[PDB]
Amino acid sequence: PDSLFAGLVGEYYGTNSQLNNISDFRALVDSKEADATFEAANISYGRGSSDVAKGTHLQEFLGSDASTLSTDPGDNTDGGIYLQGYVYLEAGTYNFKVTADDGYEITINGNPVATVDNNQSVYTVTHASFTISESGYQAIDMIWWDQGGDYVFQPTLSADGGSTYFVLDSAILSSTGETPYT
Ligand SMILES: CO[C@@H]1[C@@H](O)[C@H](O)O[C@H](CO)[C@H]1O
Ligand SMILES: [Ca+2]
Ligand SMILES: [Ca+2]
Ligand SMILES: [Ca+2]
Ligand SMILES: [Ca+2]
Ligand SMILES: [Ca+2]
Repeated sequence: PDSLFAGLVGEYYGTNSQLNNISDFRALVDSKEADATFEAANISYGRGSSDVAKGTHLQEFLGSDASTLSTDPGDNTDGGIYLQGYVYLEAGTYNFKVTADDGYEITINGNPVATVDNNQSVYTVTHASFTISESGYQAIDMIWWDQGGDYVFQPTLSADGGSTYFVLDSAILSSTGETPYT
């Protein structure tokens, strides 16, 4: 039985190897069990300095979500998160606008909808639009990492052609696709 909460299932992975791109972080995820798990209920993390994977920087980055950490990871030089679950979206057109250091990839129903496949200091990208064909809980996953230095991750979403954007949070997230009443 998987817990039902208004958020995505979060895993944190640290490493002392360099993370240069999405493939490197995905390989880290594949290589071992998560260094910590958490509930990602308010996906607006950071900004901070001096390496996400050091000290209590992960706690600071995750903020409101850090109280669900399964453990306090030890130090690493590099690290990132893998989030997976569901997001309620009505049928229609949407686009992400993501602020991040370093890179990331967001997929919905198996299709990438926001990608930065490299390291970068803090930068905001307005991504291309995508469509949702059927209203309901859509499958979503995210990866984000920090190679070192500063770190931030805020993937906002627009339903109105880029006029307004919202953070993905407990209003619309579900860990299993069932309706949360939490
Ligand atoms: C600490 O500053 C940032 C770092 O966070 C980013 O990963 O890579 C950038 C270039 O090294 C740095 O300027
Ligand atoms: Ca794993
Ligand atoms: Ca720590
Ligand atoms: Ca915060
Ligand atoms: Ca590094
Ligand atoms: Ca960084």
